[PDB]
Amino acid sequence: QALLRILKETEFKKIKVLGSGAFGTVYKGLWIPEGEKVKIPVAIKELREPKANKEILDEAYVMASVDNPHVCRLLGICLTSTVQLIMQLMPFGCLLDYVREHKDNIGSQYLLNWCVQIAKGMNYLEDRRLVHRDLAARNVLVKTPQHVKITDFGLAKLLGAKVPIKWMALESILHRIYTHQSDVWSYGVTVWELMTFGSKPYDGIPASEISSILEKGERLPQPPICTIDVYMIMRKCWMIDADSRPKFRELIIEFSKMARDPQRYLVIQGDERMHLPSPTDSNFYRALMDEEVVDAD
Amino acid sequence: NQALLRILKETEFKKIKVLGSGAFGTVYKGLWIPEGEKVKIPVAIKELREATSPKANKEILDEAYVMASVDNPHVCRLLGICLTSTVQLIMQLMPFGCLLDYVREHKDNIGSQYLLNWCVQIAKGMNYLEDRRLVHRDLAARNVLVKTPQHVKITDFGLAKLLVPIKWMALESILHRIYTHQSDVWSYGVTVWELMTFGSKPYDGIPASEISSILEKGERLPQPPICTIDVYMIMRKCWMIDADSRPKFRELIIEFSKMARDPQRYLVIQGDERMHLPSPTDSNFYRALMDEEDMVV
Ligand SMILES: CC(C)n1c(Nc2ccccc2)nc2cnc(Nc3ccc(N4CCN(C)CC4)cc3)nc21
Ligand SMILES: Nc1ncnc2c1ncn2[C@@H]1O[C@H](COP(=O)(O)OP(=O)(O)NP(=O)(O)O)[C@@H](O)[C@H]1O
Ligand SMILES: [Cl-]
Ligand SMILES: [Mg+2]
Ligand SMILES: [Mg+2]
Ligand SMILES: [Mg+2]
Repeated sequence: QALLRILKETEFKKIKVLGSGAFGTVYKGLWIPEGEKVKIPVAIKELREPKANKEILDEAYVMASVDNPHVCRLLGICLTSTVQLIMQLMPFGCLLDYVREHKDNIGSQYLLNWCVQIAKGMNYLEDRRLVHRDLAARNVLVKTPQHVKITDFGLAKLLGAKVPIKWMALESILHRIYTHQSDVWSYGVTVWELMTFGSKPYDGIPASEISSILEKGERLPQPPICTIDVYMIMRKCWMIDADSRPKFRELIIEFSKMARDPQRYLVIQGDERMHLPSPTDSNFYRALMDEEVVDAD
Repeated sequence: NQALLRILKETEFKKIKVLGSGAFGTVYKGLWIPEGEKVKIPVAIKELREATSPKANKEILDEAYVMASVDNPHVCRLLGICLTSTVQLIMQLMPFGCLLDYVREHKDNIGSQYLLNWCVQIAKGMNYLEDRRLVHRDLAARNVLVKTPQHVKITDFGLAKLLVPIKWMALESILHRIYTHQSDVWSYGVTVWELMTFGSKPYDGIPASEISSILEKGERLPQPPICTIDVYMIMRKCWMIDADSRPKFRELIIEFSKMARDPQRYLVIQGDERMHLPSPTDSNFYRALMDEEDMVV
């Protein structure tokens, strides 16, 4: 309707590759409004290789209609040549790179608040009857360090089908069943990446072996900073019975409760000194970057 | 509320382009690097013409706290300060620049709906300052910024105090240095005359030294080609010698909003029928990219 701008190729230019994935290649780009002299930074995802434009368009309107602070909305599309998706540029990049970069400077407050925020966005997708199919720390963007957003839901659907075996629920691997509860298993793996500061899951276990190890009951290890209460939640996200798994709305509650007493739930050396921004600093960041957090008691 | 003003270290930002200059300083595009991050976030930096002492500096700060407390969608808020020997003011960057340049650059290509809506928005911003008992002292089309073509904001609030534009000034300001909300209304009327002439220079061909004399004799800026009598009478009433005979900003808001509901009745612009006016789709896209903030007839 009014939510998806159909772009002409003259309107924008791709400038520099920012990354790539199973579904396409992301560029930092510029939008040049017609009749204007300005160049506005955007991100453009050019999709890999099917579907008629009407169908892609139908799917694109859904992507354009998500409205939640923890979910990136599709802003515009250009489907003359390839399919190019236009979205807001996030100069901070993805949460996986961010946590690695900052592994010596991230506190329990940030970590548990990101868990809440990602659960909030996934709960929203579930409300909207939308299954992501590809949740991972690489798919969560940093708008500010205090504010992250899920991206790339439903690309899996749009393009059909680099398959992310190590994030997938057992049922998706064996029977290709994808549901909101399989997304819960990926959220579990995503929390595991965060709490290990960006470790690669099952590192040195070939992808082919994953179903077998899971079937035996093997799982990702307890990250050293995690108290057992944290680790128990991840293990619950990885139960064989989909329906046994927590629901996103429950994960929001549980992580929000931990975020109130964060040093009770995560043990980080020097954590007492890593806290959320002062009001002074927060007001500034928002003004510049986030015009669009749970504290300890 | 001190939390509204961020105090910055010289080391966290850099100047990268000159954007312009005025009677109070030079404005730069700059980049802010959050300490410990790799990102470069564009800002506007105004560096004052006057290097100052630690003493003068504390006067500056108390006024900076006021500038930073301004919270309204049509007035720019001061975000940050650096008290380098040369005082620097940090504020959000607007890629579209000032409204004076914008209406000159689009000079006979702007529709009545835009012109009337800018007049509403500037009066809304000034009314907010009047509510707070703050006087701008330097309103002019050069000190209105374009955030998007649909959303303008007054800038430079507080500067004139912190540290003259005769052709924008009320007679009583020229004669006696008296500045009040009603002298700001005089300046608003000149600002509107700027916009309605597409950026003509006021009293062109008349030296500044002679302005008070012509005002005293009852001479006023002339009726712009596009302005109907109803619109011109509003402007003239802003320039009554008796300050309390001038309109209030609250009345200006009402009158211009009324006009904005039937813009072709009040401005007569060749080709107005074919001018761009903004579809919901184009507004959602500008807002998502450039204008997230909580804010048109
Ligand atoms: C230069 C002035 C109008 N300015 C102040 N002023 C200011 C006042 C107090 C504190 C900080 C800034 N804040 C500003 C924030 N943003 C922008 N933006 C902007 C300005 C100019 C330009 N261009 C490109 C087109 N060229 C024809 C002319 C230069 C492009 C973007 N200007 C600002
Ligand atoms: N909107 C954006 N703003 C800034 N960076 C982005 C944006 N979108 C994507 N990126 C970057 O591009 C990288 C990869 O993009 P993407 O095409 O999503 O592949 P992926 O997410 O890494 N893997 P895949 O799970 O297969 O999609 C992300 O990890 C980010 O580093
Ligand atoms: Cl702008
Ligand atoms: Mg992708
Ligand atoms: Mg993706
Ligand atoms: Mg200015």
